[PDB]
Order: sequence, then structure tokens, then C-alpha cells
Amino acid sequence: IPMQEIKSVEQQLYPFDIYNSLRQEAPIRYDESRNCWDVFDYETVKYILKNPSLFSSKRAMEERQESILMMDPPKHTKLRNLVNKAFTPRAIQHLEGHIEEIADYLLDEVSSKEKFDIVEDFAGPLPIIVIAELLGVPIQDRALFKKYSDDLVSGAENNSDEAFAKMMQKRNEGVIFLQGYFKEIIAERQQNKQEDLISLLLEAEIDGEHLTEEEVLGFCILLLVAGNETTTNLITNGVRYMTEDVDVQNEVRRDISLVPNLVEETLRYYPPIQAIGRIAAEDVELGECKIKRGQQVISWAASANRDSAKFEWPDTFVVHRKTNPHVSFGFGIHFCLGAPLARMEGKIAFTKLLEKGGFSKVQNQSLKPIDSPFVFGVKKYEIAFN
Ligand code: HEM
Repeated sequence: IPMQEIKSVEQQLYPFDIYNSLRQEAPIRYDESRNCWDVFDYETVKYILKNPSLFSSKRAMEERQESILMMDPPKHTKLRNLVNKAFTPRAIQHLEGHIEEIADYLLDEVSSKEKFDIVEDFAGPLPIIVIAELLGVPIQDRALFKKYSDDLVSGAENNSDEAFAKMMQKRNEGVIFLQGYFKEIIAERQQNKQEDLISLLLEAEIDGEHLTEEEVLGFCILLLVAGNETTTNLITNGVRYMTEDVDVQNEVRRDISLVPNLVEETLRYYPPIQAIGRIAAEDVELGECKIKRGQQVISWAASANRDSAKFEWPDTFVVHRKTNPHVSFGFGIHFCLGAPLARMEGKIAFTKLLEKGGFSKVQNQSLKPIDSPFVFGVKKYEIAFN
């Protein structure tokens, strides 16, 4: 359910001027229609995230509990600490070759094609293949794995009651499949360990505590939910920017060391996740606004990422920033566990693309935004190499 200031399709595809205006009028505002507080300014987004005691990640138990994302300390702290070791930049760095092999593979499958969808053909599959490798999905089981991960976040045929129904069947059908499949794999690895993440998670120990199989199960479902579409949107949003501003593409193709800046600046400018939800746990005054216990507090990273108070040239895509303290991965204790992996898949994806040569956006597409108003990315983006 989107905010009323976002009217057309073209605004969903570039709402940043809208959010910027809103940030100037009211850094905090209550939207009666959506029954929530929106926060647009960086300093107050940072503060919300940095104070889990005031602003909670907990959710109504009717909605699913996506593992650590929807926990508060002290529980969140214990579980994160058990899954942490596997996601640091050093821990995953060794995957660079495999991720390179995959991106090479995916681009080789579209060589004689004169145009292709970066989503379906490249950016969508890369995270699925990688997290499959990482988790320990055998290669021979990827097809169904990919299929229901795809199904997990599928769009709709229309925004009706009929197609929203159909989609939610499909999504939920995938969560069920994936819960069954992992439950099967967790169990497999529970009694015979393999050289993979699921096994590594089962063996973790901190203060004598282990994760339960159900915690590993839920964490594995989270990695797909949290890790696939967002990374896919990173690669696609980046390819989108690099075809909207070709000089940026060509600058980075010539100084390939700029790709890490390209990735952070894509995250800042075209953030795959544009908003973070919290439920207020106490009454708290933000500026002059009186936020009450129980109220929903949406912090907009896409607005925050462009705050004149924190970022120079906030509406200009710059690959030479000295710091890029966006909140596209959040901030604080819930800071994306997958940022090193997303940053590496992002880096490799952009590199292989640039090394293949110039590429351009294909003429006369109807760019279709992702349905959620918390997500920023497109369902399809056709490009062509020259
Ligand atoms: C560009 C890609 C990604 C973006 C933009 C992104 C964004 C985020 C954000 C904003 C949060 C914090 C949400 C909150 O504070 O409530 C988060 C959390 C998380 N992300 Fe991502 N994510 C990305 C990729 C990934 C990947 C690839 C993985 C793993 C494969 C991953 C795993 C997680 C997990 C497990 C959490 C929960 C951490 C916690 O709650 O303590 N993310 N992500």
C-alpha cells in the first residue's frame, strides 16, 4: 500500500524527488491514510535504527517470524551472533571465483542474443545460484530451488483481487516447498555434515548454546527472502543507472577499481530497499512529533540517502565519494548480514558486464516497478551489448 504522494507509475520508478520534497516540508509526518509515521531525514532514520529498545523489530505473531529480522535483543543478539561468522567479508571472500564462474556462465548464455532481460537472464539467477552453493543445495536440485525462490516474490497478472490472490497462492506455495526442502536438507546435514553453510550453522556454538534446527530453517528462508530480490535489484538498479548515465558506466569500465564505489553509490541512489519498518515500543519525542507505543515508524532510506545534511551532491550519481554512509543496508544491530555477499555479487556482476563491453538500454520498454512500495526495482530491464 503506497503513499499518496506517489501517484503515477513514473513516480514509483523515480520517487526520490517526491521524498526529497517531503523531507524538506516534514522530516517526520503521520500519514493518516497508511496509519504510520514516515521519517525522511537521515539523522532521525539513523536514530530509529540505532535504538531497538525504543523502536522494535518485533511483529504480531500471526505474521511469519522471519528469523532474526523480526527479533529484538537479547534474543536477536544471541541468534545473530551464532550466524555472524559466516557472512563477514573474509569468510565469504573465497567465493569470488565461483560467483565469477556463474556470472560468466549467465552472460555466455546470452551471447548470440542481441538483447536480454538483465533480471531473468542474469541478475535474478545470480543470487539464487550463489546462495544455493552457499547454503549447500546440490546442483541437481537447483531447478526446483530456483523455481520456488522465484515463486517466493513473484508479481501479479493485474492489481486485482483475482491476481493478488493467485500470486499469494504462488508465493505461499513456495514458502511451503522451501520449508519442506530445507527441513529435508537441514536434517540430512544434521546427521552428516557437508562443506556448506547449513552444516556450519548447525555446528555453531556461543556460550554453549546452539541454534535449533527450526532456527536454521527460518534463517535459511530469511536468506532467500532477504537476499535474492534485493541483490537482483542491486544488479538491475545498477545496470539501469549505468544505462541512464552512460558516462558513469564508461568511467567505471576504464577504472575498474571504481566498481566498489559504483556498488555503494547504486545502493545509495537506487536503494533496493527504500523503507525500514519498526513498531514504537515506547512513547518517544522525535523533534516535535509525539510517537506513541504501538505505532508503526517507517524510516525511508531512499529519502535519508539523499539528505543534504549527510551527503554531498545527493541527487548526483558520483563514483568518487570518500565515504558513502547510506542506510541501504540499515544501520545498527540489524545491519544487513548479507552486505559483504551483496557487495561481492554486486561487484562481480558489474565487472563482468562492463568487461563484455558497452551496453545500452533497449528502446521502448514499459518498465514495470515492483509492486511493493518498500522495494525499489523493476521486474524487467532489457539491455543490449554494442
Ligand atoms: C543489495 C542487497 C541487499 C539489501 C539492499 C539488503 C537490505 C537489508 C536491510 C535494510 C536490512 C535491515 C532491515 C531492518 O533493519 O529491519 C537487511 C537485513 C538483513 N539482510 Fe539484507 N539486504 C541485501 C542483501 C542481502 C543478502 C544477499 C543477504 C543474505 C544472503 C541478506 C540478509 C539479510 C539478513 C539475514 C538480514 C537480517 C539481519 C538482522 O535482522 O539482524 N541481505 N537487509
